[PDB]
Amino acid sequence: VKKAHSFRRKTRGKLSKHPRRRGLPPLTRFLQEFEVGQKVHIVIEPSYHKGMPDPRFHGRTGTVVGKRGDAYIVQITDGGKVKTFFIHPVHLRPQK
Amino acid sequence: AKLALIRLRSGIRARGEVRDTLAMLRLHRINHLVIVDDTPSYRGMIQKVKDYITWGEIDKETLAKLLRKRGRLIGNKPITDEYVKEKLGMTIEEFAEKVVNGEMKLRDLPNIKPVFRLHPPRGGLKGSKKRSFKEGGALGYRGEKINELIERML
RNA sequence: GGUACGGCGGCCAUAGCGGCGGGGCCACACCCGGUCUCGUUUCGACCCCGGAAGUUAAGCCCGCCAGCGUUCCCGGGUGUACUGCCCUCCGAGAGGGGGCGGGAAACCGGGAACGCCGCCGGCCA
RNA sequence: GGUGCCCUAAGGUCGGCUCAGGCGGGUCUCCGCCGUAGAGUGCAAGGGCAAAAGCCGGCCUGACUGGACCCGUAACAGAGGCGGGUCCAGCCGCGAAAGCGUGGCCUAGCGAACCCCUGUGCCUCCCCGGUGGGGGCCAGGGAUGACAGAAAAGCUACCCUGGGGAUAACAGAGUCGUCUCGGGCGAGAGCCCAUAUCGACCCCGAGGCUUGCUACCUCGCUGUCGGCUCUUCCCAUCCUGGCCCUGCAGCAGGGGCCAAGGGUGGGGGUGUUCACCCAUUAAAGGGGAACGUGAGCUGGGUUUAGACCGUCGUGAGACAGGU
RNA sequence: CGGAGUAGGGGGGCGGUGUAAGCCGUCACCCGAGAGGGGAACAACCCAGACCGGGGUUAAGGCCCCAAAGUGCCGGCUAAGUGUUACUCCAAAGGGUGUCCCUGGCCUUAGACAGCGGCCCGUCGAGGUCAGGGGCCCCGAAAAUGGACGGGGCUUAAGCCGGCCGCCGAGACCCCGGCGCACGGACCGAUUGGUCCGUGAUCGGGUAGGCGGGCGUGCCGAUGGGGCGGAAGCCGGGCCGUGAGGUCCGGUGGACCCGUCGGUAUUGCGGAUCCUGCC
RNA sequence: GCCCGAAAGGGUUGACCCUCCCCGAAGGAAACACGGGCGACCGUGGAGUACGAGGGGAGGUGACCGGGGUUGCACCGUCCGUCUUGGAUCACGGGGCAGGGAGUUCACCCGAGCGGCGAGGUUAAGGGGGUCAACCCCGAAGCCGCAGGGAAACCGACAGGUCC
Repeated sequence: VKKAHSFRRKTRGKLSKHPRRRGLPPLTRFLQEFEVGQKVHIVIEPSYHKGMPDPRFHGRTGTVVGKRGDAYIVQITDGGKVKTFFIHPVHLRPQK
Repeated sequence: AKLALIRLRSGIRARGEVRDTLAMLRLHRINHLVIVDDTPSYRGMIQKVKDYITWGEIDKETLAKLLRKRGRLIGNKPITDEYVKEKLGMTIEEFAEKVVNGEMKLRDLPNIKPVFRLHPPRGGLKGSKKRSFKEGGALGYRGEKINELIERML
């Protein structure tokens, strides 16, 4: 029996949280700042359901290209296609 | 230190990444030899193709004989004492003494080819193409004992 | 310069639970009362309002402790289990072995560990 | 394992407060305490959540309008319809403020073209201008569950065509659960005595003579069962030759070893193979050969076309049911 | 921007299901679409990727005869023709004073059997006895036409274990010559180009399919030629050409034919249970 | 090995064969002399010698050579077309020869290899002339293009401002 893809499919470990985080993250993440050309990691915080992209791209690295609202625009490479996301900065993490 | 690498086995029945690594290392055919610098980046590639080559450390004398006999230029023209004494202010033994220790690279001689194409070995490979050289075959790391093999293939 | 004071914070258990000894001009508390600002499906017990008669007993502050929990290091367990590539290696077969590379978890013994770092004050001189 | 729904609150915000379970009191909802959530969340599973995303309340209706861009279904790598997300502007709610609010904490609860209905305010109907009525743009709705969407019941044994070993019945190959023939161990039974004989429960196998499973060869090669005729082979031996143990006195029986030279027949009902029965006999063994053998016979059975009965069916008709 | 083909896949390794055979997927190494050398023969197991003529050294593996090269060397085991099987194609649980070895206890100048008599002396006086672990072989072990280590045959092997030394053996690798291709350059052209030079360890297998250049057949417009001193056609032969094919010699025959340039087409056959005619 | 062999192929300006020398790629011995190993054998010297594909030259002998027909020996080799994962197949087509025998034509659309004119390009039906189905001149009706947006009413743009 086949099964389409959907947001929360096979997310039992990827979107599970360690039993010792369990609540809000520290507030040094909602207020992260980023510049253009800055490379970022896509790492999802399961407690915040706003600005969360498809978990398909959990663990990938992209580049910032702009800003819309309180969200940042991110480009990733998927094979040879470019894909653009609007992500809240609690789901992101700077390189180095 | 400088490393010598000889290819022994074919790529039919081999994975697709080993063939590409070998192409990068310029080992396209069998009984073909390449000299290389000892570095982690090169050790990684040798580790990947450990099962189709032999390798070791080369010596001044053996590289001199190699250059004289099996060294070629562009056009498959041989290498000569006059050519070297002209393009560089030394002869072939000195050239090799340098290469194997630093102070110079092979490509410092113009129109030199980075591939030495050898003759099959006299008395043959005295072991199995299927085992390593430490357990009784032909492949893998052999140290100062790659020079005997080069001289047999020369 | 001094403080057995304080407010806002960062890392978020090496900070936690439990246990003990000591301290109180200035400051935080516990306290007396509440008509009014406020309200308790019923009580100034909770919260809000004005003072201090009293004391440090509690919270706060200084110091320590390895009983439980967490984290890091040293030796063992052990180069054990599992594993990537190659093999005209073993074996009736199931499954195992060799070479080149990576490499645990439990458990045992021994250490450290009962929080670290910022900005601003207030008062004594 | 679940959805083809429910909700004016179970939807938005503001404030206050903490759960299940147990211990200790009081009798058959009351006070205190321990309690990382072991409860609850509108509905499955998973995930998330404690000064809360749970419970108690107060005020509201962002379950709105006009429009952009991007992710998924559908990775890499094409898309109609649907779904989600980040925003600009407008009008508003809650709140002291910051801030939040484009339905339900996240992931299910649904649907093209054409046609019709409703809403809104504008464009148009053959020389011109009016009235009635028609056509168009925009938005919402009525359905296709075979859910990227035909308006729709059956017999063929009188059957036809085009094709298929891409696909069965039949023999072959493969395999061996089943099948036939065996073994290890020693519980226990045998007056007592584990092995004369029997050998449980459990464990290990051979063969390819039953039956199944699969679908590798063959869809016009031949499609078949039994019988008669004729030749040959295996041994896991029924008699005939030779031996060993016995719970072998003799006559016999039981169990085992070698041995495949010869033999293994006649009849009754049934299409039968096998099975059953009679009278004899030294004994009246079991299997293979394309289930040996239709360019060797026969033709009883089985699978055409005719007809009868019983059941089933409105009927045409069917029956691996009989004649 | 244009032209396709492909919508039955299979060996081998990994996973789910299944008594298993098989079924469903995944990986991208091979067959399909891949010659040659070996496995007795084998689609996919080993070596190895192929223009043409020649020379030499190796790989896989092999060296008693078949059959090219060892009746090879050292040490040890097997007596069962076991075996002589990398994989394709090959039997167990349970057992064995069969033999060769490791280990650890107890005994010993009188031990472990015997014999002479009542635990014992002497007696023949030197190695015994108990357990556990391994290697090879044996029992367990029965089929149908007449037989299969590939066969003959092999027993201090021509078998197995552990090691060693020399030879044979591909189209692989080295060398010599020749052809073509791709890239670049020069010169040269009445038109898609031609002659030469350099480079190629990193060019030289091919089904479906796509692209480039050439051979051949009939008619037209032009140009240049041949023929009764023998055209076309037919037979047998020589030379050139990778080749499609061209041209000459001899014979037969008795009137028409070819070349170059450009155009045109009922333009090339081994097959259709093809059609006609003949045998 | 036997047989044909005139010409068109070579050859008496000398065929086949014979011997002699020089150069010589990759490669490459042996006898023999000394020593190492229980031994099969190896090391040093002999020796990069003798030889070696081919490239040149100097001579003797004096008529075949290449080619063709058939056949002996040794090695190698399971036909052809076809679908199929898979063909020597116990899968289909296949007695022999000769002649015939299968991507054509129109109309629209998308593209290219060349050629003409060029903000314009192009003629159709037809008409006139001629040496009369070839040739020459006229004929722009219409179609495409130069301005697009919008269902419609209707409205109506940069012959160059900056950068890489």
